Amino acid sequence: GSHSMRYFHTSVSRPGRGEPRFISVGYVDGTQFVRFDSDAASPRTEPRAPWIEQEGPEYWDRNTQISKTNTQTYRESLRNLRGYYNQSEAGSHTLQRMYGCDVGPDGRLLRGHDQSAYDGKDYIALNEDLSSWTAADTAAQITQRKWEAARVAEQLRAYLEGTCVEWLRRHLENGKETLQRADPPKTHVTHHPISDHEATLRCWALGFYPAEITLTWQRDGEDQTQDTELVETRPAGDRTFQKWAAVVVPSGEEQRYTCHVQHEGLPKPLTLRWEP
Amino acid sequence: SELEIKRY
Amino acid sequence: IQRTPKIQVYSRHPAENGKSNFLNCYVSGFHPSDIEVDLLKNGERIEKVEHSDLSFSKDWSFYLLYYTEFTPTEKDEYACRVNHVTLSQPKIVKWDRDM
Repeated sequence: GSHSMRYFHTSVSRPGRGEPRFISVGYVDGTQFVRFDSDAASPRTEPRAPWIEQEGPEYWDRNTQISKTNTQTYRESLRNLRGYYNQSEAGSHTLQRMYGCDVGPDGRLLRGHDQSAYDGKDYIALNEDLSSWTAADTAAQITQRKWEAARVAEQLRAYLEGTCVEWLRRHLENGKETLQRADPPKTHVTHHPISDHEATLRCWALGFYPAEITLTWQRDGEDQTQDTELVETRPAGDRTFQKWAAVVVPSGEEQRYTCHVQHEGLPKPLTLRWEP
Repeated sequence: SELEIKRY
Repeated sequence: IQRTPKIQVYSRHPAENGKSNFLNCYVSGFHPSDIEVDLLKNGERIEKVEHSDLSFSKDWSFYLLYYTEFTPTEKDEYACRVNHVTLSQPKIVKWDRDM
């Protein structure tokens, strides 16, 4: 259905241990496809998914250039932000940015993104209009004023409405066999007695892509949101994801509980019960 | 491809 | 303001004794990004463990997958040891094939 391209930039200062490290990773949906690391022996934009490997040297050279330039810009920016917050030269700090575009099934721009954080806190973001900024504090207002004066929002809008969506559409075609394939979860319910009158029912989902999934437990048809333990969806390492949901139930009452599974790769939602 | 970003 | 890592230890495929698999340690929800992760076999550090490229979630917190080939047996114990600035001492989480 809908898709996204997103780049994730992390720059971290490390006083006494060289210049700040810059890492950029690119994703289409839940699939990483490139990386760049300023600490690499020979920093280069590198492929991380098979379908991107066909791009020619111009792609790799241009993206490498952009990332080397960005490395320096983020270093200058970290120096600036330290000043905006009256911070000493002794501490380590982090500047993060995530940017990119979302498209619908027809490939048209749904919306664009350009958001930044400093030391894990929201700093500045491009608004959905792709024309104005939201600054989190008086420090970010300095960046906002600079970016307004230089019409940076206009640059982002041009990139997001052009380059970004054009490349996303290209990636989606080149990687269609995986990027446009939803793999349904393999599911089962396990049962583990806790004591003489309580047992855990755990509903498993394995091998699914993309990561978006809904796993719920119902008791007599009512959602057990408060009583359900849901682990974070986790990567298996083969592109797929895993998740479980568990509920503690009175012994003998197991049949009043059903696990419901919703996922894009399923022909229809699943309703599972424990099978003794 | 990526964007060449501006200084904060 | 810092955030302590969540930690899950698990296998890529359903575990079957004698059969080669991958052992995963997924650390997530942490900030700042510097983190130390070891995979352990019977209390000893496994050599040449690989990991994913650093990325982060919508809430800005970081995540990494550390992984290595392994062949689970009935007797061998596996675990993940994590240190982070938020932790007074390294946290050890044992692999449970039912989790």
